[PDB]
Amino acid sequence: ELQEKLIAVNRVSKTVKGGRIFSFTALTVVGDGNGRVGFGYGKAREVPAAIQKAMEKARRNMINVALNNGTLQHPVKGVHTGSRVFMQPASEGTGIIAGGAMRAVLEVAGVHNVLAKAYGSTNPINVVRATIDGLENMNSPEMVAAKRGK
Amino acid sequence: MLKAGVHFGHQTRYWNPKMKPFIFGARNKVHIINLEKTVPMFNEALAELNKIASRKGKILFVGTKRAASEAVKDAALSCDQFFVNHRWLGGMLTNWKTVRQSIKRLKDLETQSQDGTFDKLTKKEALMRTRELEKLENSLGGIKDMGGLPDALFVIDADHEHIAIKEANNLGIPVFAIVDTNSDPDGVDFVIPGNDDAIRAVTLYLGAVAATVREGRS
Amino acid sequence: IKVRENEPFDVALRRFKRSCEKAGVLAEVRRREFYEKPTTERKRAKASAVK
RNA sequence: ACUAUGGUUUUUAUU
RNA sequence: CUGCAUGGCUGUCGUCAGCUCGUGUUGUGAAAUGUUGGGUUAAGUCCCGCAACGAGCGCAACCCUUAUCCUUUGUUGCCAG
RNA sequence: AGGCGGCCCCCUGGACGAAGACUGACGCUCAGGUGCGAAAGCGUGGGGAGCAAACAGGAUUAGAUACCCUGGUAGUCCACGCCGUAAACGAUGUCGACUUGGAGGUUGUGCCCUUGAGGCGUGGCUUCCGGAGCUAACGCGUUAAGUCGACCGCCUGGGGA
Repeated sequence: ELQEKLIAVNRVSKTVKGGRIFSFTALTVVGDGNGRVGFGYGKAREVPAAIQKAMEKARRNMINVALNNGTLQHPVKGVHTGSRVFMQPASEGTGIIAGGAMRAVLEVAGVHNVLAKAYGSTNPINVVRATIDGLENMNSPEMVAAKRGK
Repeated sequence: MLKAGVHFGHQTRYWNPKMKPFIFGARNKVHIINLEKTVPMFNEALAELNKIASRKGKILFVGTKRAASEAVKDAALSCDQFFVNHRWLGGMLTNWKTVRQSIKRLKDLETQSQDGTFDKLTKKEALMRTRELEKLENSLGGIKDMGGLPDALFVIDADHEHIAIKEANNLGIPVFAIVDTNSDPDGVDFVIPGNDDAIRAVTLYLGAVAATVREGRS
Repeated sequence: IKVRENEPFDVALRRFKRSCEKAGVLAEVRRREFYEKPTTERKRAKASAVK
């Protein structure tokens, strides 16, 4: 059930001998709509080929989580450099909310409502990979029974 | 008496305090290893390696120094195993899909040097072929037939071949190693007390598990 | 023991090996810890002879 | 050894 | 009229040995590593060593031109008994 | 902190540790308050060898107001005083506490089956690498830029200031 999302795509400029050269770069995520997402970055000549190089990175590793009520099992924190992400679980099917640099990473994994926020610097690659670090921060079940609840 | 012929002991500032479960006490201020549980601990790990051999799983040996290379390069020719001869190429297993280009070239030079025309011009056609062969065998001369990743890795020089663990433990592969009183095990899964000095007992030990891999009927 | 001659003297005797600028005082100071850390590769002493 | 000086502006991003 | 609408055509270093990809690694990334470092060479040609391994374009060779000998070709050219 | 060296004597500040002794939270920080210059300068009075701003003489040169070079005042020195100056920049305010290794030196303090021409614990100082973690990055790295309490100042474009 493979699904892909483009988050951002732009051109870049670079210095060479006595001048400059232009190229394309993309930021993407890929997931299964039910438990996993992977993140990709990529640069190339021609824009579709840059996007495709990012999709191949998003397939190089995926993070697999146990989503609960189409939302988070518990609150989570994710960090990459200056970009800090925090997420509170959402109630009543509503609460979405959050910009594409958080939302796109979760709408590809099967999340329907989530109260995500980003803090610090807003480079979207760092925010997306901090959202992925927050998905490495979530735990699985509802099995260990060590707390009364809830 | 395991020979283990370095066991005496020596050097009070040699051991690692992490090694206590492998230690047999102290003797003349030197902490000494237990050499009477070596085979009991090896047999306990043999059961886990033998689960791989009984399925003909791809097993990789390290024999990367010349006096140990001569105890695997043709001594194991009936065991259908794979080995590292010298180089690790900085990423031989984390980039195997690219190393494949020079495996194909190594086989292209084997098929050229086994061709009937290889007797013609023993310098003017042979030299440029045998030169690249002497390079590629030092890299890949024991792994040419492996066709993919290891199921387990076995090493007898993990005191210096740290790249073996850096590749294996990045790929999730269990490592089988020997340990000495100064060892620092973290990325290795199966450890047996002995010595990593000399060649005889470490190559005879490698040859004793080569039989475990041959009992997998290949 | 480079010069050591007193009283009569002839020719140059200014250009010598060992002590003053390399082997093993002065010069090479940008190498810093190379004067201590390499131990038995660069330092013979150890006691029992000439401290 | 001595041997100074040169205005402002003036390029590449495709659907 | 328009080399500040555009093609087609065009200087020169120098015929210098360098320009540029895929995968891995490394970095927050542009990128870097690679191709750098040691020698040999006309040469990124080879050798040494190797967190890089390989590759396209250039280098080489091809083509082309000159000496020696054999074989081949001879009029309106050549000549030893 | 700035700094402080030369040789001898008298006087004299502060640091650091082990087993015990003593008060019994007596402690920590601190607006204001009271204190402290490497230099240059000024102020009252001396002193002038060495060196030298300024200025002269001669060169080099387009010119040379610089270097070279013949001189030379102030200043440097001293009994001192005033100021609070700076890259006062080893950019780390002051206190408290937890954590990972190594190579090396010193100073206490306690040990050693000391066949050592010495060795090992454990405090203080302390150089340089190095693991976690923090920072954009350098790197910091148990003497932290990690972690986290107490107190007092400072920050929120540059030109203009």
